[PDB]
Amino acid sequence: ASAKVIEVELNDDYFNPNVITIPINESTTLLLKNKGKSEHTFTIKKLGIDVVVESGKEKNITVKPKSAGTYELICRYHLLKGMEGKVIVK
Amino acid sequence: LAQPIASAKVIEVELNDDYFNPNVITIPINESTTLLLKNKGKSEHTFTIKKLGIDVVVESGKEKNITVKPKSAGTYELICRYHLLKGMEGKVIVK
Ligand SMILES: [Zn+2]
Ligand SMILES: [Zn+2]
Ligand SMILES: [Zn+2]
Ligand SMILES: [Zn+2]
Ligand SMILES: [Zn+2]
Repeated sequence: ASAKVIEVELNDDYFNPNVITIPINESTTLLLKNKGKSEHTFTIKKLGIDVVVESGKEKNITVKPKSAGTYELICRYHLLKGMEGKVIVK
Repeated sequence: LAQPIASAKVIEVELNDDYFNPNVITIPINESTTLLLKNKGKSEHTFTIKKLGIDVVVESGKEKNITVKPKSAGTYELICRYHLLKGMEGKVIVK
């Protein structure tokens, strides 16, 4: 099991990277860094993830997906401006 | 006590990406004013006046009414909680 923390930048108004891959049946720590001037969310509904991150702040979350597939990542505030991504569990 | 339906005056406030229009509104103390909040932007926004205990979230392309009856004169900060740092703020003057 990797000690690697997966880092995701939230900026105005996009995720970087906008595709991430995490291992099935393992705990992965994600470091969510909001480098933008707006509040953003990191939301993966089908994985039960919904995190709000203040501008200039970061949060760690731990995810342990049990089903392989490609899951929708969105920011709830900016979905219509293209702030979405794909989270691949394999 | 009875009055006709929708007697309170209505002030429209536009929420767009990322500003309020108008960004200064004046409302009478100890009277009810209705605020019609219209989100004309592509982002979710809030209409938040912390010192008046107001916090309304409006989804893109939607609208919401809120009626307020402030008890103290002053100038209150209006913000969008998501975009305050992008300049999305205003002033609510109660007099
Ligand atoms: Zn966002
Ligand atoms: Zn998608
Ligand atoms: Zn925004
Ligand atoms: Zn806003
Ligand atoms: Zn101000």
